[PDB]
Amino acid sequence: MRDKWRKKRVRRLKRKRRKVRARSK
Amino acid sequence: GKGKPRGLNSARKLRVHRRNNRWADQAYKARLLGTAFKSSPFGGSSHAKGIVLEKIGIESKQPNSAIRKCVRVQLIKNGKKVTAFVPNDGCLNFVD
Amino acid sequence: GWTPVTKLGRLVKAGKITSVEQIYLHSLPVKEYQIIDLLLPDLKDDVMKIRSVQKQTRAGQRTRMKAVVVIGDSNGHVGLGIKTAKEVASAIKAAIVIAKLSIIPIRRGYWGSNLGQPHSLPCKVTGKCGSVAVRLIPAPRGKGIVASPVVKRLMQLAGVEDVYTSSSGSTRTTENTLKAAFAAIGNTYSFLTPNLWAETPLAASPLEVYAEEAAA
Amino acid sequence: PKKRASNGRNKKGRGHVKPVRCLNCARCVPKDKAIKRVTIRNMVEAAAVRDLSEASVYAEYALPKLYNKLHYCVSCAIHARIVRVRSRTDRKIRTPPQRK
Amino acid sequence: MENDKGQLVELYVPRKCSATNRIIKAKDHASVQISIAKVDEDGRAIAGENITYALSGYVRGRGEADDSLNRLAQQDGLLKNVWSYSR
Amino acid sequence: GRVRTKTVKRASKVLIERFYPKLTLDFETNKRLTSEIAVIQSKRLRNKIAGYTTHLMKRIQKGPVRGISFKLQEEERERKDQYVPEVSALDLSHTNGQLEIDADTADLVKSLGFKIPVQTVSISA
Amino acid sequence: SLPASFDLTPEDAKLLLAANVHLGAKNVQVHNKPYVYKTRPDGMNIINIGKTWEKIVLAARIIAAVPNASDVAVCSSRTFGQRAVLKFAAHTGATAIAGRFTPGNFTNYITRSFKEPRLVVVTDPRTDAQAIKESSYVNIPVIALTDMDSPSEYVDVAIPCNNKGKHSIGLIWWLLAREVLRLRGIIPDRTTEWSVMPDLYFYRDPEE
Amino acid sequence: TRTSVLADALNAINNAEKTGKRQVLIRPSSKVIIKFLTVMQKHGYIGEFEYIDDHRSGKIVVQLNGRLNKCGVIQPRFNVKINDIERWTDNLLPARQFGYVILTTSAGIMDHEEARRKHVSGKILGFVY
Amino acid sequence: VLVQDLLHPSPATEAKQHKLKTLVQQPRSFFMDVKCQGCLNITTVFSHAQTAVTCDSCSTVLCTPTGGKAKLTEGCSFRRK
RNA sequence: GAAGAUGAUCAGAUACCGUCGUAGUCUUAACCAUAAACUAUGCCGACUAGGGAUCGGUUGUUGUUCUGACGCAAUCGGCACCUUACGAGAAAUCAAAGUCUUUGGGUUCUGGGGGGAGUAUGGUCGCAAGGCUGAAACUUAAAGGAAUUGACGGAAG
Ligand SMILES: [Mg+2]
Ligand SMILES: [Mg+2]
Ligand SMILES: [Mg+2]
Ligand SMILES: [Mg+2]
Ligand SMILES: [Mg+2]
Ligand SMILES: [Mg+2]
Ligand SMILES: [Mg+2]
Ligand SMILES: [Mg+2]
Ligand SMILES: [Mg+2]
Ligand SMILES: [Mg+2]
Ligand SMILES: [Mg+2]
Ligand SMILES: [Mg+2]
Ligand SMILES: [Mg+2]
Ligand SMILES: [Mg+2]
Ligand SMILES: [Mg+2]
Ligand SMILES: [Mg+2]
Ligand SMILES: [Mg+2]
Ligand SMILES: [Mg+2]
Ligand SMILES: [Mg+2]
Ligand SMILES: [Mg+2]
Ligand SMILES: [Mg+2]
Ligand SMILES: [Mg+2]
Ligand SMILES: [Zn+2]
Ligand SMILES: [Zn+2]
Repeated sequence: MRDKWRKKRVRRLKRKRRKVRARSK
Repeated sequence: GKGKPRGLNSARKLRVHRRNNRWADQAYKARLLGTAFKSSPFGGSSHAKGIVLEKIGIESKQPNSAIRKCVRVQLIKNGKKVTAFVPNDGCLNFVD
Repeated sequence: GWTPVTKLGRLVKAGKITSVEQIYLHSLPVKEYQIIDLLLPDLKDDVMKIRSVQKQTRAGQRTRMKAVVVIGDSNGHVGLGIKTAKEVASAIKAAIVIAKLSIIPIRRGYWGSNLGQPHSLPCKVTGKCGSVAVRLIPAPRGKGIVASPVVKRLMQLAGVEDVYTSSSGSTRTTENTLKAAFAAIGNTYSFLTPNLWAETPLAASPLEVYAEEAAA
Repeated sequence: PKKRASNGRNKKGRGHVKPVRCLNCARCVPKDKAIKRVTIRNMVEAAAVRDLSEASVYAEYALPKLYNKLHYCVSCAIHARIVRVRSRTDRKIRTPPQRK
Repeated sequence: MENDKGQLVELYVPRKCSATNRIIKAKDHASVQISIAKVDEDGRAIAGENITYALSGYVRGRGEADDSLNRLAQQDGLLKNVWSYSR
Repeated sequence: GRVRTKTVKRASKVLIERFYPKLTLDFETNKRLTSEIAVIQSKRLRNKIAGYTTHLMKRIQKGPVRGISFKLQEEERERKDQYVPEVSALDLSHTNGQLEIDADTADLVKSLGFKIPVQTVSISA
Repeated sequence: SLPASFDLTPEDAKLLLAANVHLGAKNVQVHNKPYVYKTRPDGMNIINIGKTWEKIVLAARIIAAVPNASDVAVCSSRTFGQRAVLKFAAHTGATAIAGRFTPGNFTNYITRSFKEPRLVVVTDPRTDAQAIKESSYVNIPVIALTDMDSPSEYVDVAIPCNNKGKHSIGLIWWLLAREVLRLRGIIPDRTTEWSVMPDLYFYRDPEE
Repeated sequence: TRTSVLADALNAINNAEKTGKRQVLIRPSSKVIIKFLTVMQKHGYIGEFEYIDDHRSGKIVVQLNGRLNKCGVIQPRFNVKINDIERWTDNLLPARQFGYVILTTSAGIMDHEEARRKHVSGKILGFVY
Repeated sequence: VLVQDLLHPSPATEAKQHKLKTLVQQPRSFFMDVKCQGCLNITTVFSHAQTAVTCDSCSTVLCTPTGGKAKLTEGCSFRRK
């Protein structure tokens, strides 16, 4: 896939990881 | 001037630069990180004994088509489970 | 039955020119392989590599055979020829012809003392072709040709007894390796050393002293 | 690889050049990169310059010209055949084509 | 080049460029050897009696051959007030 | 079309380069001559060859043709182009008797050990 | 050195100046700077015809040093020099190459007019680039008639003159022919008037 | 900036010799440059050279005779013991029979053969062959 | 040009060079003796003067500074020393 | 004019096209610190080749118009360009990407087969978006660069 969209997908997945970890801090 | 110091008193810079850059060499990195000691199933040894758990056939990769006859072995020294190929025509019948 | 078509060929068919060093002294171009055959009768060739190259066409590949030939007399003369032809045998025959046409002299020198005949090179030399650079270093009387078999064969046919070698780049490209080594071995008569500092008079060309024998 | 030594534009000794809109599609194109053509056309077509001169109330009245400078992006110009694909060696030629 | 016993083991002592002193190689086909006739007091060319110069292909490729001949011939008397040392 | 091929074009110009004195401007005579000069396998090729040889001869008689040399073109040309006028057109007699060189060149003439009369012309443009 | 009889005579200087030999091109390359006497205010460069004369004598002496006269090849692709080189060949016995020079005449040994000249003389280095280029493949020295803009690559002896003149080309070629015959002894001495006139060697249009 | 005038001098000499020029201009001059040139001249690698005084560092015009293959500096000026001269001559010189490694020793600037004659060693300075 | 006299350049080409690019650098400027029209009193003025120099006798400006050589006022004649 | 609303096309298009449109676009106070932030080419110094233009300054000079402009010469500095290839390069190409096995002018930074991955973890900066620093397990025989011939193109002739 396009590198720019691959980067966007990974950024959204890092964002999700951070939000998920914040629940239990 | 080739991008590296040449002064007669720049031995520290040359030695440190080489030391920083040898970490890009995976052989040196694996030797100093001790990955065989920490990560390798054998723990750095050449051989290792274990107990056969089950006999398993593994499909070969393309373009080959065959059933490579291996076993699942649990190592005595650390309890890790590995897959080991049984070489030659019909030596799987020797492994129980 | 060879009928020369060049002035040099006529002068060699007659006894006017008797050695290749007279050719080299005046840089005369050699275009007829019979000149080299007459002046260097004892030449040994070697097919160093045969390769198949393909040209894609509408119907399919068009394959031709490429031959690399090294010629030499083991006494200071060596040549190199590369030719493509439909057939291997014809490619080899024509590469032998142009290897003869390219035969150059080399300068043998001494590592250390000048006792006996020259056995090595007189100086360090280097040649480059493509990415391959071949360096030849003079070596003592014991060490043979310290080189890969490709460069070693060229050294043997050139008459070098003792030499160190070092190559860099994609040495597996045999044609480039041989061309680089051939350039290096030919640079021995291009490197000015102090024993060659003396001025020598410019002799008249043999095409000048024998103008009438080369006429027609 | 690099296709043009000028990178397809005309920016040397400069950092940034403000854009212009393609006449045909309104695409933002750098001013140095845009294909620019100056056209000076007669305002009345040669077929009608006669009947309009006969209908004119002025003896010796000169018909005005139409002055315009057109800016095209690379796609606009190639599509409209203002410029065409040239051979590798013919690309370097930057003199105006010898037609006029 | 000679051995311990004195024999000239060198084959083919090569020529050198008159302008640059470079060795003229066996396959330097851009190199030339100019031969200029000697002229007797009657204005006649003396048969088989020449001033000879050699130029490497490097000098000829650079276009310096003409100016080098102007200098060499003026120093050898073949020319007068055509080449100037100071530019 | 009626474009002759190379087998007739080169065979005709070999005839011209080899038998120009014996050739002529008549097709019937050329046709008979090339039947005794060349071994032509077919009558049609013989007629094509003679018709183009005749055409080439007819063109040679009107002036020199490019690519054909028949051992008399240059022999006639060597003494055809020998014309030289009695006055040299470079001799300083067309003028008043002295050079029309520019004054700057006159300085070069004075620099050399020469005393040459001069009418200096200064275009200065 | 050389007898004083070889100096530039006033008669030859008159011919050279009347033939506009001294008018060199507007733009001069760095290698031809020694041959320029002064630049004329219009832009033309004045050629030091004393040097032109001396180069002519040197070139003729090189031509005279070649044993077989046919081994000298005289070339001209320009139409203005074709008659000059043809008459030069007629008078001296050289081998003329007038008009187009077939590529491969010196390197391709199966071509029709494959020659092996010991010396190549050129009317113009620019329009005879092919002859100079091939001579640099087979070790042929080159004498060239050079203007102030003429390239000097692979040109050994340069005769500074006007290459683009109808009378200049013919005069320079005529002067070489006269000196080559004087050195060979065909002309008894340096004072006998030559039968040939500088009008011969001048290009003639097909009109006449 | 200008860190080695000897390197600049030798680079100018190399470029002129490679282009076939028979003379080269060096600026600035120095004692080390002059003594390096004196070693080259004594061994015949250059001809006469000329020092021009400009009430500054100076200038030099060197006559080249076409015998010079390459001259160069070794930066930095490594300390060289007598037993290290063999390593330097092996790496730098084209053959064992000609060429010189120039050293600056407390006995003066000299080639490696003279240094062996008087049994002295110093810092390496350059080479010539 | 392969052979050339670097120690004795032609003075014509030597004069076109920049003042720092000669064999020995030398200024192209000079000093002048300025005669104002009113009286006769030697006043030494630099050719490339940066000051509006006035002569001692009469308080009249001799030159006006410019980018290069100073420009002498009308009626002022200079003679190079 | 992101988002959104809407009319077309389409098998479907909440895409391309059309009409509107909210953040934004502008500005003031602060943040953010990233771009194919590119000449994909670190900075300082020296040398090596021809040529014509051009901008700024200076210095000498016209069959020119009216002091200025222009014209002709030199020069220093720039932005570039044209030719050649001595030279370099795998080549494309390069007056630097040259003066590099004939390997050493000074110095900073960066890379070490392809992925995993600029991910996880720790730290730090940020209001956030995120920035900077930054692995490993495992997996893999190529990935890639430049060019050649062909084939194809809803590219041109
Ligand atoms: Mg130090
Ligand atoms: Mg390797
Ligand atoms: Mg592309
Ligand atoms: Mg930008
Ligand atoms: Mg000192
Ligand atoms: Mg010391
Ligand atoms: Mg829809
Ligand atoms: Mg809107
Ligand atoms: Mg805002
Ligand atoms: Mg930002
Ligand atoms: Mg970045
Ligand atoms: Mg960019
Ligand atoms: Mg980057
Ligand atoms: Mg930096
Ligand atoms: Mg620099
Ligand atoms: Mg340097
Ligand atoms: Mg200016
Ligand atoms: Mg100044
Ligand atoms: Mg370029
Ligand atoms: Mg550039
Ligand atoms: Mg990696
Ligand atoms: Mg590709
Ligand atoms: Zn577009
Ligand atoms: Zn006063």
